[PDB]
Amino acid sequence: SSYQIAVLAGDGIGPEVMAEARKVLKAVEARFGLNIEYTEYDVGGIAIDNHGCPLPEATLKGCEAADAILFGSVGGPKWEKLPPNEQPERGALLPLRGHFELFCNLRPAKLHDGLEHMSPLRSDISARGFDVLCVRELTGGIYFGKPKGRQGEGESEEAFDTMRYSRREISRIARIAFEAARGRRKKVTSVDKANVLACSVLWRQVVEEVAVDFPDVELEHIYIDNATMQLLRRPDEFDVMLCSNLFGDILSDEIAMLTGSMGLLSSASMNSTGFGLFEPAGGSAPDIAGKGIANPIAQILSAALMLRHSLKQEEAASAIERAVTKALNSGYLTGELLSSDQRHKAKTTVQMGDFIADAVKAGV
Amino acid sequence: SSYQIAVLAGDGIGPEVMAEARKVLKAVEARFGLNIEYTEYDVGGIAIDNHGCPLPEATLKGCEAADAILFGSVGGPKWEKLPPNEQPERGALLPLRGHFELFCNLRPAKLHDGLEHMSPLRSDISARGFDVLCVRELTGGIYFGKPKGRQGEGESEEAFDTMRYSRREISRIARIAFEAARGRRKKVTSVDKANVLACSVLWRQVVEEVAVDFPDVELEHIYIDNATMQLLRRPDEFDVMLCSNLFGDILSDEIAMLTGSMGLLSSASMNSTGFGLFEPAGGSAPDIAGKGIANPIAQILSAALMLRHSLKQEEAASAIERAVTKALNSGYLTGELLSSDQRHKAKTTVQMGDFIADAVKAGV
Ligand SMILES: CC(C)[C@H](C(=O)O)[C@@H](O)C(=O)O
Ligand SMILES: CC(C)[C@H](C(=O)O)[C@@H](O)C(=O)O
Ligand SMILES: [Ca+2]
Ligand SMILES: [Ca+2]
Ligand SMILES: [Cl-]
Ligand SMILES: [Cl-]
Repeated sequence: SSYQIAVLAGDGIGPEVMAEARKVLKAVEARFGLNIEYTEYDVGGIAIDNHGCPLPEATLKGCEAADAILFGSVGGPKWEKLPPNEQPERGALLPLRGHFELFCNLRPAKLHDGLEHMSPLRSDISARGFDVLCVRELTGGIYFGKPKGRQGEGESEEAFDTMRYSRREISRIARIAFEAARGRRKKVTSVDKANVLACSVLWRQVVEEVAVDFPDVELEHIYIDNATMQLLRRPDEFDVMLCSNLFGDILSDEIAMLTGSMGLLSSASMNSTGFGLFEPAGGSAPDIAGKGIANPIAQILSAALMLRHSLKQEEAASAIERAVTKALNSGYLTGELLSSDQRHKAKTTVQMGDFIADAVKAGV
Repeated sequence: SSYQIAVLAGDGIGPEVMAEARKVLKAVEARFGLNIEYTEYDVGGIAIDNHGCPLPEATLKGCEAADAILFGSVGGPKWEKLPPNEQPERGALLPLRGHFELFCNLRPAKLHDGLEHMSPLRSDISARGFDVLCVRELTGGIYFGKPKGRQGEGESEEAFDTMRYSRREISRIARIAFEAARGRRKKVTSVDKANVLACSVLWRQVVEEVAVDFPDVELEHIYIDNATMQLLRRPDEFDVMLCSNLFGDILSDEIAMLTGSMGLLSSASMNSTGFGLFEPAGGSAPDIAGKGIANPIAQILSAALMLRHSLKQEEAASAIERAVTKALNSGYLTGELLSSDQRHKAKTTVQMGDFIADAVKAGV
């Protein structure tokens, strides 16, 4: 009836950009007639400080009661001193994905008109633009495969991780990729290492089995090392890229960096009911936190992805997207999007949130 | 006494660039007084055509009798139609590495003075230059780990690959990295995914144990997804990067692409006796083969790495390196290194080989 959203702002700039996303959602709630209730829970570094662990039981139970999780960012210097297997990022994210079976990660990345110059690519490559959606399988492969651990002592002590995938796991994430490519430029590029990995031989086989249901979509396969190179030369020739868990982690981040604009990038991680966790692509930026400098666009577009995919409110989702476009093309830019001779034109976190919420209210 | 080299030219441009490397080696043999004998063996696509498999027994036995393998390139359209697990590249390279225990791969990559413009990076990043040596562990981890295979049928059919590393395996490749960083800029960046993988937790632990023998070398650790991004922003801040097998495959290729000059790049894969296989970093380029267009520099620098690391002939190795530098700075460039208004200034494969061999003879 009423929608229930668990709000997990986390660490660093999380809370200050989350405030702007809630301001924009308030404008959307009024314009479209939606009744949404929000509960806040601690997660990450702040949860370690307040509760002794990065994902408290009360937080986990709170997400169980919600229709979606609007997530900020976790991690920072303070806890970067604990062993990597106890740090807040992995400690919050891996159990949330496992617990809610969030097998599908979508990370849309594009070069926005007029910001091509921020990409680290040579200017004649970035002038061509790109628009790539990465679909990454998030609950299988080597992240959760067993056995995992270590045995032995001294020189012969060894550690082991198992990459495992079943046909059922590959076909469900491949179907999402093909369905997405239909709505875009009808091309899926599947990324694997089938010259070495048994998992990748199965991957490429099952992706070709799925392809028969999508005769209008072009399928190509590429090895992961070749993909990491080709994205530097012709990123405009990719449309949907479909990846297993580890290869998707690497490639989605490489493509995010090639935009030069990580403050604009959001991520959705969903299960088959469309419950999901929506978060900015970038990190907690603890050096700028509490200064009003942080770009809230990524957190605001996370809330748009959440309205579309979890709450099936397409019109509300696109109203936010258009309000963001209006900001970007009316010169409302934060400091990290400006060449530093432009730096004095930078808008603060709050001016961005006010502008975008006002544009939604105004009927954009 | 006499050195014995197995020559495995392979497919595509392999034979035409190998001819130039042998022409340059002939000049080195005369200038330094070295007696080297060469035997040629088929490998790759040509071996499939002549012998029915990509690594014939006679070839394998021939490499056993040699002091090093000078290797060209394998693979091409003709065989790209066989299953990926039967194609010539994996079919020649994985058993050669396993058989001879070639655990250490070195791939030096640098932006050469005056060719910065060919990099796909933005011009203000490539102007700063970079010079990164990738040390990749080549016989452990997920490439050769067991169990590997598949079980089950239908939707529940699954495939599995095991990533495994022992302390002994990590410490031997880490020692090479630290020893190399001493001779360069005294920094090792180790690349892992210790927030997820048991193998990476062990990796980072053992690398820190090795570090105690090298108090003058700075060590930092970085996650693989972060490394793939940071190489796009500050590649000048890395010196030696130390990687496990799969992460090294991805990162060494990303760095090769960032030079924009893969025709200049070579690779050494060695065991603890210093037997090795030396090859160009790039592929068989079957579209330009037999035209005299291909850049033989990578194959000539492979022969220099082979003289240095396998034959311990440092002076002969550096004479080749300097002859290459002389070519690059005397305008002897092949077509792929020229902006296509310059295209008519391109030298052919043979003019390059003649120039470099003549420079070695002249006492460069
Ligand atoms: C924190 C880490 C486990 C995580 C991952 O590897 O999935 C992060 O890199 C990401 O991409 O969301
Ligand atoms: C052909 C393939 C097995 C090989 C690898 O993955 O090592 C190649 O990509 C390389 O980098 O030499
Ligand atoms: Ca990542
Ligand atoms: Ca490779
Ligand atoms: Cl995986
Ligand atoms: Cl590995």
